[PDB]
Amino acid sequence: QFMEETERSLHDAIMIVRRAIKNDSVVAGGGAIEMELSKYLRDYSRTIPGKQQLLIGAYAKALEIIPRQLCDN
Amino acid sequence: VLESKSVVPGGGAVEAALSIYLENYATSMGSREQLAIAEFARSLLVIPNTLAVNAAQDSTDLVAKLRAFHNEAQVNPERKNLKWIGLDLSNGKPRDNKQAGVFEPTIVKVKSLKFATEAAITILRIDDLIKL
Repeated sequence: QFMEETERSLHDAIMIVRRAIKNDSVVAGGGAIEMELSKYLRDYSRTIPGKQQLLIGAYAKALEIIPRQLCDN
Repeated sequence: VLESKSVVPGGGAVEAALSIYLENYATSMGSREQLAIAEFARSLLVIPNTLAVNAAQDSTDLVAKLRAFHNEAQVNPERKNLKWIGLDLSNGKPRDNKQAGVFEPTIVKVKSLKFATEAAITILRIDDLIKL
């Protein structure tokens, strides 16, 4: 029951190694930019609002939940 | 005015500053109390809310309009286009000190600050209401 999890590393890597081939422009993985963006975005929650700092704040934070899940899972 | 020479300029334009002012210092902490600096700075904007509310206004337009006013941060009747100052009641948007925009004397906050600061905490501490 341990074998499946092994080759998916092999299968994933290729896909994303090929993915590293396909788009050579590459950033940090693991949701590195979101928090920055989450900041960078609700930075507009200071900049944007007559209203939508809410929307810009609410937009900014939902980024983080994917790795936060990965953090939390 | 007589007793307090120091007096807080602005009614609600402080709210957005005081929001972002700490929301600036929020991220500086990191970790959890980065949140302690946020909901704190979140809980401010009800003052623009309730004043918008009780004026039949909507601070979501007003209090958000607030937070857009800044160079970095301050509540001052220097330039309200680029900074915060004041407030209304009938509206609830930043206005100036000689104009409309509201005031406080110096003292009231720290009391109501620490009051609300202590208000939330203590009833929290107890989880057991129960009886003998």
